[PDB]
Amino acid sequence: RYKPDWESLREHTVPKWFDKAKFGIFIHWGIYSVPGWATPDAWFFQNPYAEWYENSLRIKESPTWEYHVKTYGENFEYEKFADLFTAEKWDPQEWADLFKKAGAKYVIPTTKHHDGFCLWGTKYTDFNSVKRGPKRDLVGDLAKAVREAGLRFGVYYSGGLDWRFTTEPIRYPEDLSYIRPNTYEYADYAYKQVMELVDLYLPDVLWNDMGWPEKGKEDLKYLFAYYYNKHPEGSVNDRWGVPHWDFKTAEYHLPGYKWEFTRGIGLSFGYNRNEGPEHMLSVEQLVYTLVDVVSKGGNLLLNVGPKGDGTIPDLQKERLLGLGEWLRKYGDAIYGTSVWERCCAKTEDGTEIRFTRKCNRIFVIFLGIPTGEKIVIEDLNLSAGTVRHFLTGERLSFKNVGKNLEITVPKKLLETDSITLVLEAVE
Amino acid sequence: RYKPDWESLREHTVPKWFDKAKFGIFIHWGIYSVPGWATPDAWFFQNPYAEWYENSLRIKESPTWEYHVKTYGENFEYEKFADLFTAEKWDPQEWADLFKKAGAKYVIPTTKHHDGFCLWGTKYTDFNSVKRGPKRDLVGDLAKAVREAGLRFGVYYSGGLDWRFTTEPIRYPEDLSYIRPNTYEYADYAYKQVMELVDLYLPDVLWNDMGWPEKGKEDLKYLFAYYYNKHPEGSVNDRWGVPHWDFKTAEYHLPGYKWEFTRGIGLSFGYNRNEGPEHMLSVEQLVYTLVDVVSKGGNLLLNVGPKGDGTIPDLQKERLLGLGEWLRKYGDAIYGTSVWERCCAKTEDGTEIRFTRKCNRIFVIFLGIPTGEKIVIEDLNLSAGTVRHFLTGERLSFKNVGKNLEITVPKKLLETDSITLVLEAVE
Amino acid sequence: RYKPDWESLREHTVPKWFDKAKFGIFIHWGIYSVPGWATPDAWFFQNPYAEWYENSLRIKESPTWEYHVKTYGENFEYEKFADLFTAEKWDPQEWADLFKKAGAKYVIPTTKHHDGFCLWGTKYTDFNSVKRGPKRDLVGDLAKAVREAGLRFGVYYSGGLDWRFTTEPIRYPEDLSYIRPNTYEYADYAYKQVMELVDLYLPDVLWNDMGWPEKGKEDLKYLFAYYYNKHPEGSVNDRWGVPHWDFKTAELPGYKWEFTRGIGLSFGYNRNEMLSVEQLVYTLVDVVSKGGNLLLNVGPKGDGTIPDLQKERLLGLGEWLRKYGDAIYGTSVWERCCAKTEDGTEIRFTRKCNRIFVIFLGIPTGEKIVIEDLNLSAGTVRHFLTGERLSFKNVGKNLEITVPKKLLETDSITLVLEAVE
Amino acid sequence: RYKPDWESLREHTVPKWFDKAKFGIFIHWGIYSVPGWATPDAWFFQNPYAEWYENSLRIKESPTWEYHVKTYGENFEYEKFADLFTAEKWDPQEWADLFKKAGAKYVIPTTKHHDGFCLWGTKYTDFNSVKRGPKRDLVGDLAKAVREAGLRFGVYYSGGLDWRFTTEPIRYPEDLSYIRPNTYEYADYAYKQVMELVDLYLPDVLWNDMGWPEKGKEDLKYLFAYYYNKHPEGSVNDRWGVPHWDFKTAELPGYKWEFTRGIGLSFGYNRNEMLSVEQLVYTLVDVVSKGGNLLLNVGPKGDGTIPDLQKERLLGLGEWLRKYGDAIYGTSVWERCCAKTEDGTEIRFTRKCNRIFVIFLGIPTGEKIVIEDLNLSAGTVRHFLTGERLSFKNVGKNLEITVPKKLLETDSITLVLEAVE
Ligand SMILES: C[C@@H]1O[C@H](O)[C@@H](F)[C@H](O)[C@@H]1O
Ligand SMILES: C[C@@H]1O[C@H](O)[C@@H](F)[C@H](O)[C@@H]1O
Ligand SMILES: *[C@H]1O[C@@H](C)[C@@H](O)[C@@H](O)[C@@H]1F
Ligand SMILES: *[C@H]1O[C@@H](C)[C@@H](O)[C@@H](O)[C@@H]1F
Repeated sequence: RYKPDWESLREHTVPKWFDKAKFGIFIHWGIYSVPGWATPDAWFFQNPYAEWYENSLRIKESPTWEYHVKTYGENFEYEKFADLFTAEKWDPQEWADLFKKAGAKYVIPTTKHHDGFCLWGTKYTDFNSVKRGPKRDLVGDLAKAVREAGLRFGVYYSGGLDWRFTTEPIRYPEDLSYIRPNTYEYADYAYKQVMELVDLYLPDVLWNDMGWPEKGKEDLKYLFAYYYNKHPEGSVNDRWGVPHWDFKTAEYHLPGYKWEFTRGIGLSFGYNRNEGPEHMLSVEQLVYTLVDVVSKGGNLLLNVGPKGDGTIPDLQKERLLGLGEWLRKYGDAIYGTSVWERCCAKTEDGTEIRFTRKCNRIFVIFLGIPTGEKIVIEDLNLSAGTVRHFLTGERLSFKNVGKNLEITVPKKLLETDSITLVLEAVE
Repeated sequence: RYKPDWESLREHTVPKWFDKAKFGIFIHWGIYSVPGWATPDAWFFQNPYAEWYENSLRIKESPTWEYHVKTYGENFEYEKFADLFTAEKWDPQEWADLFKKAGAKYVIPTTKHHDGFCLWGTKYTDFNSVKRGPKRDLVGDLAKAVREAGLRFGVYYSGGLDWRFTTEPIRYPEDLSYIRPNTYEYADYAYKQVMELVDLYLPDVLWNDMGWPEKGKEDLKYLFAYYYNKHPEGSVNDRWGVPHWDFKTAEYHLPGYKWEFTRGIGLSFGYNRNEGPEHMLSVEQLVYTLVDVVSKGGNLLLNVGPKGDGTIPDLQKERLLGLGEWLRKYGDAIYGTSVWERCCAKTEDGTEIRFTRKCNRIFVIFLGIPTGEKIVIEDLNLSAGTVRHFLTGERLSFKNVGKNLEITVPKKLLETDSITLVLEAVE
Repeated sequence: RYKPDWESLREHTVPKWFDKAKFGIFIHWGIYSVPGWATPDAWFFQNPYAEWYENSLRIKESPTWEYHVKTYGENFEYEKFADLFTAEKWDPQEWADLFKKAGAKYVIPTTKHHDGFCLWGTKYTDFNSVKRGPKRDLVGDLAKAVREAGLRFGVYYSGGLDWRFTTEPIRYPEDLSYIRPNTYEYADYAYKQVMELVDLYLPDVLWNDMGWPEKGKEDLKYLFAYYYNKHPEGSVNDRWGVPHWDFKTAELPGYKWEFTRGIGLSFGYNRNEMLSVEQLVYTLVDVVSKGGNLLLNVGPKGDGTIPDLQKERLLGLGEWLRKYGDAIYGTSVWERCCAKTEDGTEIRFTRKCNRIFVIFLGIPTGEKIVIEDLNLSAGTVRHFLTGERLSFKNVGKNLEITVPKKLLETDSITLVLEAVE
Repeated sequence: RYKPDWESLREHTVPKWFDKAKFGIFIHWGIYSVPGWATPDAWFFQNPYAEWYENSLRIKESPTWEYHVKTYGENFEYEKFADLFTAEKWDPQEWADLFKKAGAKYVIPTTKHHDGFCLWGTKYTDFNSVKRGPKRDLVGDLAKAVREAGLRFGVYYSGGLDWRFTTEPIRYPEDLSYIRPNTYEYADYAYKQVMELVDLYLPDVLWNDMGWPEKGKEDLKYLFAYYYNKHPEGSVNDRWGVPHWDFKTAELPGYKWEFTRGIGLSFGYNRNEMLSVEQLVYTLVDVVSKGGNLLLNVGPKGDGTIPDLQKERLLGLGEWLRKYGDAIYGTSVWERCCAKTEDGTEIRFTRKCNRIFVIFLGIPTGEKIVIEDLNLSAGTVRHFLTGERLSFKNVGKNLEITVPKKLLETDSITLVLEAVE
């Protein structure tokens, strides 16, 4: 039983389901999705994250302001996007089904992003999807659908930033230090809202962003204790600005700790019209990224930015479904695995290789499919055992040659693989 | 003049009236009195304190939950008891008169217990007796009546616990560390409410329970300074979780400091139907307890748990009135006394003895009436003086025999006493 | 048992012996006693406290600097007075006995004053009376003598100020906010020294001066708990800078406190310098009537003798106390401290159970006495010394009492009456 | 690289070797070993821990005070035991080898226990084993021997308690809240000594006891970062009083922890005083099944020999561990620790990938075994030693297994089964 102090909360280790899940879907959706626009040390003047629309708009003359004055006019307050956000083509079951086939094991929507708009029927502000726009509990309906599809549900909350409590935009990164809600009122609000999400939706992940208000950091002792005692399988990210977390997050990419890399299929998290497939990962690069991350002990949290009407952009769909097809073939070498002696190796040709492990098995995942039958892996040796082609299970001849390892794979099997050659060695 | 720091507030010593009062009446009354039910390390699963009804009810399947689903049904929220709490047979003057005859010198009702329901017309919540239930300022009406009877009035406030601000029950004692209001809002609320009680009712005791919110502990510097500067005769208990108090409290029973033992006539504080006179102190044991406590420097705060309709249970009445009859006879040996060289002694027969002191006089109070004329007190010697039978004032022969003291008391006088033989020695 | 937190240490109320004591003796004695000299918002430039000699000397061209540069020389360091401090005629038994006769109930010597010189054989500095000067544990020998005479023994310690750790003089009051040892080393040193006084001598009073080093204030919850648990009748003044004290100090309250002053002005002996016996009595009575103890300072000489003038006044106090002590010892405050007669004579009150002692600061010259703005419901007023019942009457707002001249002439210094109620 | 803040130090998870080790040896050895005596809410008055000898001795008239005033004399100071502590028959290689044979994977000696005596050549006190007694770096020579035998080496340090800094004995538990060194000087000393252990010996475990001085707790974020950066496979217990630990200690959790106890009751050697080999095995298994390591204490004699009784039991453990070690080393917890047969025999579980080891605390006498309130979906259950497949069946809430008597008779102390799923 967890007590509200850091020493006791350290007893809560990362839950097993999270280490085994490997792949989760982030969803950045809100009233910013309605305009759904961003540009192609002044990152905040030329912000490619469309979720940040309100911030960009508050910086007058920026590319986001100039786009806004054309489309909606100068007297359109950012706040009015909430009435246009009717999510009328939204089918939460379709989303859930899409995420399942993508091969995702958990799903995490933005319940409240930096703009302060809440995607549930919170008692603590009318600025929410039940009283405005969709007239719908979006978070609850999505949780229901996610779990009907057999998946786990978590919640994102923008604890550290809420532009309902500020009027001034972030122009440079140092503006983050002081352009914050700052009040005791806000500290209470954020604590009350995350408590509300815990009690209403029992999420398996609490995914905070942008730190936590200084005045509320001691409250997290109590929130984490409460959450873990009610829901021990629950897990917490590392963006709270306090000594406790269950896993770490990265956005720019062997650790003995659990972590999670998150990016969008493109550059933005929120839907961005102005993006296009030249800034987007191919199915191939998405598979390589997932494989690299997993070989290094991480989970991939891949983001989807839906349109204001509740449809997921065609490109995004295609990439998720292609990722899912790869995972349907090669999932055994990803789900439920642990890191091996090292993440990485390479062939003589220059093909990168990644290792995962399930018990005695070490999966050898090639980021690419070699052209010839003679594959030579550098700096690697294997004791006596059996090496097999993963997809067909076909036995393979292998030998140790100096410090390298020569494996011989029939062309017939190579032509069978998709994106990655995968082998499998039982020592 | 008191300043808001601990060093200065230490100048406020326990007021004289409190050391001299000896006997006070606690009143545990609220919407929990309406169901008025509790059971005969899992103390919170089988809670015999009926005031804790809401907590017990929130623990589903507990004896309190199962009782509730029969009597009121499953869709009866705890909060609905507030509308049934009409206190329609309440006569505050009868209560006050009863407390006077019981021999009490101060009276302290629960103004707000753990359930958060307020027995006065507070401006800071509608969850109170003026807007709901009785449609009456219960605290003000009772203070008025208590003081018309010549008694002192104090207030109990549940500062540390308020289940209006939590939804989750306390299952084990460690749940107390984190299942608390926790907010800055709550710290303000509690400070504002006790300030309100001070200004409205000018209580001679501030009786806090369950500690004080961590975020509000520095406020108590200001509250105590304010209270003492406005009302210097005022006094404060030791349940605030800060370095200052006027007296200490005990619930499980020679100190150089002032303290106060509190218990119910039975086991529960709030009315409990399910109790009955086998868990209740007799008049005899109530007198012995009072005498023991007073000989050790304490006051007894004896609790009464009224029914929802505002009547005090017959048993409770009988015991108070019997206590009062004893105090009408033997009050001189209790009221206004100080502790002697030691609290205690015993006879050859095994009868416990207790000492109190008024100036040069040392009262010798026997917890029982010995059968024979020759009483022998162990380990006690008296210099030359006069020993008298207390009730009749009759002179008595006494002598020092070794380390013991032989006193000879006529049977005629012994038959005169009630419950306790009391003697009286002027050295 | 006490725990090292303030909420627990509050259970330690002022011990009853201290409440009842009423009168104690301070002793300001050290190497500053050797020169024993002070002057006849520039208080530190012209300091009349002889104990502050080192500070005054560090202020160039001050009256003390001038005296020192004539009598001892400019290159005579103050610390060398330690070699001249021999205490050749010191008899702690004489001291103990004089204090007993004066009516005192406790005795408190300076174990270490601001100059940092220690009057016991401490292990944390060589700048002490065992290694230097007298070659004697002055604190230990006085404690034994004081206790053998039946008096309580306490200790003064200059925790907040130690001029072995600072070079710069205090010139103005604000200088006290920063010219302090300031180091962690000093915080440990002070803690270790008071613990040593506790372990060695188990004093009945811990009398700190000038605050406690900021870095060491959290040590005090442990020190107090340790002290109280070894010695529950011990007591602590209020010059430590923390939530807990047993009595306040000053140089009707509900709380216990203590007024301190010298028989003259300087605490340490001053040759270049006094309350009459009358004035000492009036002061005692005044202080007691307001809930206080008087802590009266004697400043002995380097050779350990208390000057005749001081010896004589303590004895005069003691004779008054032999006569009227029942109106002083073991008393508590009445509903007020003070009153006045129609002819301007001050009155003070004390209480013992049912008796109320009425102590006139003077002996009125007339039989008919009118006390202003007082009534009594007691039913007898008596002359205290004989208990003889007197005729009195509440007349409007005043109280009229007839004391026969024969009874007035029996009193010494103070007319004392006594209402039995 | 780790930074000196708690949020960063949390990246240092419990090292995998410690998770897999399961069994370590504590060694309580010092000058208290010389007298080596303890008694047969007054726990400190009648202390059975021989290591606490100095504390017990400081309590006048206690059983230890009496023994000391007969055997050594009243004026024999405890610190003089340092001269009698010569460790003449000490062979760290013998120690290293016995521990290896016992199946232990790490070894942790007391470098400094509560008495403040240091078993290495520390530069911050002369009260150590190089300047006194053995004239030898005991910590350094044991570390070399332990590592040469292929075992991990850690260090115990009594940070929270050091009786060279306190005079007053612990008499009741609450005394631990204030009878502590308490000074800044001690905070530096402890920090400097643990840094010295890190610099000199790079231990694999830092095993603090009795908390860390309050004034030094902020030093620990720097010490841990420094330690981890020099030695990433290092580890830290949970008796420092700060947010960061690698494992908890005790004398199904998701976290790593460690149970510690002696082969007998006293940690330090006690002449005036034991688990059978069976009991040690059951304890190991019990602890491991709940996610723990067992840290088993030996208390050697002043001459450096471990008594026969202790040598024999460690070896008995080691033989059991040679047989059944695959069910212990490198395992993780299953979905629960424990179960019981219908006839009252306790069961414990461990896990290695797909295999689930079923370890009976006893050898059941019958072929037909019924485990209460358990089912398995695994599809084969085997006798562990041979891997022989057994007949089993889920029957309602229970699990029925037939073990042929021939297979029961092959096991030593524990019947072990094994579900491959
Ligand atoms: C009693 C008196 O206290 C003051 O604070 C000191 F400055 C002075 O020297 C003397 O010790
Ligand atoms: C391992 C054990 O730990 C306790 O905390 C100590 F008090 C004891 O002496 C021994 O060292
Ligand atoms: C914090 O981090 C990520 C997850 C995005 O939500 C970004 O917009 C926010 F600033
Ligand atoms: C605190 O203490 C006593 C006075 C009762 O009110 C109890 O119910 C509460 F928990």
